[PDB]
Amino acid sequence: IVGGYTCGANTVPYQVSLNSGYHFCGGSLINSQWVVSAAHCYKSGIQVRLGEDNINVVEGNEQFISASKSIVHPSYNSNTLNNDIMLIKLKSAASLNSRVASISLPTSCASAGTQCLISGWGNTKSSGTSYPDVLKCLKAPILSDSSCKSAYPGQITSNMFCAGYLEGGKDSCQGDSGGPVVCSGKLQGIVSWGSGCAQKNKPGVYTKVCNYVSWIKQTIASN
Amino acid sequence: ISARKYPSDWEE
Ligand SMILES: [Ca+2]
Repeated sequence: IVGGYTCGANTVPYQVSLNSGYHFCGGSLINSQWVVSAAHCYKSGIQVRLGEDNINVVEGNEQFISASKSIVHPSYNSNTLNNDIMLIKLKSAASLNSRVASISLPTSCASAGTQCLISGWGNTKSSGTSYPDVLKCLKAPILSDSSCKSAYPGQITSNMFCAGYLEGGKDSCQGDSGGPVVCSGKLQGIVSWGSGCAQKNKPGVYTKVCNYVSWIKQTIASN
Repeated sequence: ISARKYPSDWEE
């Protein structure tokens, strides 16, 4: 997260870290056994780390649980990042408490101008690299479809939206992928892609979670 | 296209 703030320990209790000997993507806990992340974050043998703030220090509220299953959207395309969504099943159910909690799925799609909370442990610089120990947060609005398409001609599908600030300085970045975009208490987006980070006229692009609610529920039911 | 995995999508 570039241009954000320190969230505060366990203030985003649905945020998870996907770890392979190091943090590489975020995710969102949607029930005690399932996490939503980005398809491009897929790798075998992931450890999900819940209840984190400082990802480099044991502070007492962590739960580390192996992924037992990974379900990438059947129509994911790595070339275009269309359908950039994955479901992860935990090997054992997380113990839900004040620091480890599920985020609700949408009942309808969000609109342009709605303020959302984007969070993660990704890069805090747009030039060079500076990675935080503690969770960072950013308030950002959803952009109009037309502004999103103008920013990224030919690359925005109906399963994506743009959020952020066209003047630059505030955005998600490498290491935030898979993490949440929450609007009015609903998980509306997944961090996906962008040109650079926090660059003028190049907002963040996010998977449009509302398109996938029936697929998510069907997948949880059958796995 | 530039995905936002760490350290990068290509660096895997
Ligand atoms: Ca920790």
